[PDB]
Formats: sequence, C-alpha cells, structure tokens
Amino acid sequence: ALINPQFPYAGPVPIPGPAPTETMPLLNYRVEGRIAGIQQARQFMPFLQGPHRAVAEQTYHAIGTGIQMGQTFNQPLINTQEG
Amino acid sequence: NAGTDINYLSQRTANFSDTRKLDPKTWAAQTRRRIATDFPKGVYYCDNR
Repeated sequence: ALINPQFPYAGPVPIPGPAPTETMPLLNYRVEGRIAGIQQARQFMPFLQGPHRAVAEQTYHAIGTGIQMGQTFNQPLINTQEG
Repeated sequence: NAGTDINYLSQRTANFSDTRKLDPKTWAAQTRRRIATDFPKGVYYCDNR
C-alpha cells in the first residue's frame, strides 16, 4: 500500500455503506437417516480366490507287469590258453 | 453392416456371467462416449483401460 499526501486514502470505508440484506442465516439442518434394507449373505462372481495354473507339470500313473522268461544261444567252448 | 447383423456383443467370464451384454446401438453408445463418434460400419470397440 501507498498513501499519498495531500491526496490521502480515505481512512476507512465509512458509515455511508448500504446494508443490503439481513439474509445471513443458515438454518441448521435437522435430519434422521435410515439405510435398512435386508442384506443377504452372498454375492455371485465368476471367480474369486483362485490362483489358476499358468502351466501344469507333466503328471502320470504307473504300471508294470510280467514274468522272467527267455530263449538263449551260448558261445562255443574254446581251448584254454594259460593257467 | 451398421450393427444390423448382430443381436448383441459382450465380454463374459468363466461362469457365464456377462459384464456388458449389449444390443449393438447401446454398445455403440459406450463407444461414442470414448471417441465422440462411431467407428466405421462393422467395427466395434471395447475399453478396458
């Protein structure tokens, strides 16, 4: 702010002001609020809580069976070298 | 075609549950909110950003 003498800035907005209204009042709000609809315990989703496999491992079962059977052919006898 | 060859479009998850099963014009309405106009005939858009 600058004040300049001799033209000085009025020393106030004075008493000639026009009170325009008495509408100043905010009427307090008084209220009762009830949000009470029956609630049912459940919601349907496509899927909740699953941690789906991105790849599975290979998996398997097992079997064996049979017996011990055989047809054989042997090497001929040979002269013994030494000993 | 401008939707006349389609009954509806949708995005559906594994339980048969549709999150936005809409007739073609309503589907187009959602797109108009995104690009301020329609895509060319037969072109349908879905925003999941």
